[PDB]
Amino acid sequence: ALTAEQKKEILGQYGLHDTDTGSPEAQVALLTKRIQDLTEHLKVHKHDHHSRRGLLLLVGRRRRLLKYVAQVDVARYRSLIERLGLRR
Amino acid sequence: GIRKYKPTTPGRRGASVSDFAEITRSTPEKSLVRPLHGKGGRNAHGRITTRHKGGGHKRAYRVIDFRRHDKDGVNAKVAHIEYDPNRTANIALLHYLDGEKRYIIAPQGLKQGDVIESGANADIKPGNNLPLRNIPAGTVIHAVELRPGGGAKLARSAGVSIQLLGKEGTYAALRMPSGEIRRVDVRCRATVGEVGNAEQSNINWGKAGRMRWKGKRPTVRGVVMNPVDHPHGGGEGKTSGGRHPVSPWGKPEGRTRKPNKPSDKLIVRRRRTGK
Amino acid sequence: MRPYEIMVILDPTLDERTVAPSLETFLNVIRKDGGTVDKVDIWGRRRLAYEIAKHAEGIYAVIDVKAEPATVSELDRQLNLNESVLRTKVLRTDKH
Amino acid sequence: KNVPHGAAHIKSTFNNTIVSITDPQGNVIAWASSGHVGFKGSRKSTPFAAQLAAENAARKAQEHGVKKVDVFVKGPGSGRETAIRSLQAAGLEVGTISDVTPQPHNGCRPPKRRR
Amino acid sequence: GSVIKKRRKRMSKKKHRKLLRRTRVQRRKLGK
Amino acid sequence: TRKCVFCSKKGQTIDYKDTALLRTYISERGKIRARRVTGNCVQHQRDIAVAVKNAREVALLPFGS
RNA sequence: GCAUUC
RNA sequence: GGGAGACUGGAAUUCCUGGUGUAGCGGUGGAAUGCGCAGAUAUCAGGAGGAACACCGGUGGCGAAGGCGGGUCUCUGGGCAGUAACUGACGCUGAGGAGCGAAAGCGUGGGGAGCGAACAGGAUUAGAUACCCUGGUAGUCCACGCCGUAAACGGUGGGUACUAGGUGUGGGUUUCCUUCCUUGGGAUCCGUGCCGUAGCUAACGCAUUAAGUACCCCGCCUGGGGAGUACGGCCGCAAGG
Ligand SMILES: [Mg+2]
Ligand SMILES: [Mg+2]
Ligand SMILES: [Mg+2]
Ligand SMILES: [Mg+2]
Ligand SMILES: [Mg+2]
Ligand SMILES: [Mg+2]
Ligand SMILES: [Mg+2]
Ligand SMILES: [Mg+2]
Ligand SMILES: [Mg+2]
Ligand SMILES: [Mg+2]
Ligand SMILES: [Mg+2]
Ligand SMILES: [Mg+2]
Ligand SMILES: [Mg+2]
Ligand SMILES: [Mg+2]
Ligand SMILES: [Mg+2]
Ligand SMILES: [Mg+2]
Ligand SMILES: [Mg+2]
Ligand SMILES: [Mg+2]
Ligand SMILES: [Mg+2]
Ligand SMILES: [Mg+2]
Ligand SMILES: [Mg+2]
Ligand SMILES: [Mg+2]
Ligand SMILES: [Mg+2]
Ligand SMILES: [Mg+2]
Ligand SMILES: [Mg+2]
Ligand SMILES: [Mg+2]
Ligand SMILES: [Mg+2]
Ligand SMILES: [Mg+2]
Ligand SMILES: [Mg+2]
Ligand SMILES: [Mg+2]
Ligand SMILES: [Mg+2]
Ligand SMILES: [Mg+2]
Ligand SMILES: [Zn+2]
Repeated sequence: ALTAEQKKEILGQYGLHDTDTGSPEAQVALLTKRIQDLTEHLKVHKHDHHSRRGLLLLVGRRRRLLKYVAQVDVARYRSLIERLGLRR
Repeated sequence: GIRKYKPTTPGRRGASVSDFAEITRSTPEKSLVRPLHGKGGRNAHGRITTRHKGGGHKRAYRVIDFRRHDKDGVNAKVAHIEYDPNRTANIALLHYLDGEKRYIIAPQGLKQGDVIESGANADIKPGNNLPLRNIPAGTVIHAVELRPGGGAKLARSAGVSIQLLGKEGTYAALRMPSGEIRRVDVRCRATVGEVGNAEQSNINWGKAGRMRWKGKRPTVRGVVMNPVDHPHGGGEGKTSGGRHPVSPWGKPEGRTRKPNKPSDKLIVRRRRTGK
Repeated sequence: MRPYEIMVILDPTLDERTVAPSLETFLNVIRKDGGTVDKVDIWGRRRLAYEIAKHAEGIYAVIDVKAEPATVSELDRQLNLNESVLRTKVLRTDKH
Repeated sequence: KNVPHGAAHIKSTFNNTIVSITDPQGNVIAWASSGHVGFKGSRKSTPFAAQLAAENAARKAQEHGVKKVDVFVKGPGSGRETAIRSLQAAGLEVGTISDVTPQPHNGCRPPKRRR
Repeated sequence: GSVIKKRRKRMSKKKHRKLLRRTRVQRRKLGK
Repeated sequence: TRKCVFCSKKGQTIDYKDTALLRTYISERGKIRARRVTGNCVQHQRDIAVAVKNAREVALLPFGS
């Protein structure tokens, strides 16, 4: 899980305004962190299938949020992809 | 690990080779190398006394430290892990803070840059060598002396290890890789850990020629010789030998440990067969 | 840095006057590592509810430390390698 | 040999009863079993057969001078009370009755159910 | 429902498995 | 049925140190008493049971006296 | 304990 | 007791070593094979080793399902309530597809105490390829793969709204009665049980955790056998799916 500190840092960079925690950009950035860290975990624990199911749920959520951003404003979509290092 | 070959040829199908992953340097220490030459299984009389030997790749001897007794307190760092032709285990080059360089059997998990120490005060960490007296019971050890000062003799092959079962008086009880339980003097030295390269046993050599590279000559079965050559020899067509199995010199298949050896007093029980 | 409470049972053949020094050295690992060693309560010789390593009694010590997980696991490993330590028990003393 | 005070170990199972009299140090001084009192087969699991076995061991213990005994009973048989009574009647004092049937804390798999 | 229904299927399956046992090597040699 | 003494405002903390507290909740056979007998709530019964098990391992309590 | 069939 | 890794605890079974000590032990409905008399069983002490975790422990908790219970530590997934700070329909379902998926089984390497297909004897019987007894190998355990089935069941697909109540129990909030004792009582949110209306059902029964009243999407059925078989194909080391 992300601590308050790590969350504040991520939100300060990707939130569209101060106090913003709900925008897709903020959420996708929080999801990306969580996913990275959980990927690191699953490199060590290959057989932790239950936590990997949690990973797949986070992946699915991020995909849908990104699909929303592309539907609303493709420019914010491309900015978000490149700024996070995502492929798609 | 093990790397499996692709079946591009009949000779390579099924064969595998070590991945040599732990190996850090490809060349030995010049100052620790001595010459070696093939014997072909022949003794001082020039007679073959061990059959099926000869024709293998030329190899050089790396001087291995099996005593590790004149460096108590002088720490060393693992400089390299490298391949040794003369044994199944890999070897680790140690740089002592003395500036002395020595080779030791590489224990399991020992990586480049690790710090190794010797003597009574040493930590119980893989590669550390200390008297059994100072090694707590239950630990896994290798390269154990039989007599104090005699040099490591037991548990030296890749992947093997000895379990120190307990201490009573002057003796420690050890379980050998074979499973036999035997007593040794607590003054005898041992190295903490298992021996590395434990995957080597899984290698499929694949073809006759690769054993020839390793110096093994073909083994002819007794039953296909003539009576003059072997007790199993003779008979029209295929036979099972025509008598109870014996060596080429007629000895039957039985126990061959000499009765009433002095070491019988140190052996608690022999290995179990067919467990 | 997490709070940890460590219970140690030491050889009854030891003397209690020398117990406290020997634990303090064993605890330096933490102080060199950046954590704190607060309280080293040493209970006296008590009767064990059952024999441990042929001992009917032993010396109980409770050590409260704040340190990194890695450093406390290093401490425990050294403790269990020491001949005079019979049994250790580390408990994380904070929510979850 | 002589020993004033001892222990009686009584193992009563669904097939037999085995009483052994011992020093406090655990060395057996006398023993008797339902087969030793001449019962064979299923007859040796009855409480009457436990009575005779306890009596016979008690007599053999009096020979070695045992006066008072603490009894340790185990097993699920029907010759436990009978055996305590027969020890008393054969002239032994019974101090403590303690039950020490070995109970696993979830250990070895029991043999399969009979049907 | 009635176990009768299960019993009918049971028999057919069992006989098929037994047939597969008896023909195992034949099916390999004829499938090559 | 009876109330859970640990839910009260006076309720003592449950620690594997406290041999005398834990003695209340083990039988003379040394066995952990059923919650239906003790009146503890589910959460505090778990605490007691775990505390007892830890106490046994550090030999502050017996394995079946 | 054992007790198939019409 | 959601998952994963590491270390570790005690009881018990078995074996080993050594006391004490004999002639029985073991097993059944009743016996016999069996183990003993070359020193068993029993009892005491020490040692080895593997597997499962008594009490707590429940028609209780957690998990999508399969499932999950000795302790500790490390890493990690989900859920619920309160507050409305934030985004502003971003929702639901999902043909194909992908992943997970009890037990048995399969591959390679370890381990193997107990249990135990096959396999031996003994007994029972007309026979006894069984039930019962004595033994006993794969396997059961671990590491990494494969397999992809179960009455994998609530024999009840997922989402949402509505439609008398009563009464247990698990996890939160809150108001009153006040000792402020607190299983005091109320309200409220989220689980999990039992009983019961209306309504539904061939009946049995279900009944706010629907099998009721409705809307959205998927899967599936179309008399019993032949047959979840043949052929073809795909997947699998094989079994086979
Ligand atoms: Mg010469
Ligand atoms: Mg040869
Ligand atoms: Mg080599
Ligand atoms: Mg080979
Ligand atoms: Mg040959
Ligand atoms: Mg010839
Ligand atoms: Mg000849
Ligand atoms: Mg011929
Ligand atoms: Mg061999
Ligand atoms: Mg708690
Ligand atoms: Mg007929
Ligand atoms: Mg594992
Ligand atoms: Mg004996
Ligand atoms: Mg015995
Ligand atoms: Mg879907
Ligand atoms: Mg589908
Ligand atoms: Mg399995
Ligand atoms: Mg097979
Ligand atoms: Mg297998
Ligand atoms: Mg195997
Ligand atoms: Mg059987
Ligand atoms: Mg799979
Ligand atoms: Mg199916
Ligand atoms: Mg199920
Ligand atoms: Mg179904
Ligand atoms: Mg529905
Ligand atoms: Mg409810
Ligand atoms: Mg109802
Ligand atoms: Mg219906
Ligand atoms: Mg059909
Ligand atoms: Mg088919
Ligand atoms: Mg086909
Ligand atoms: Zn409570």
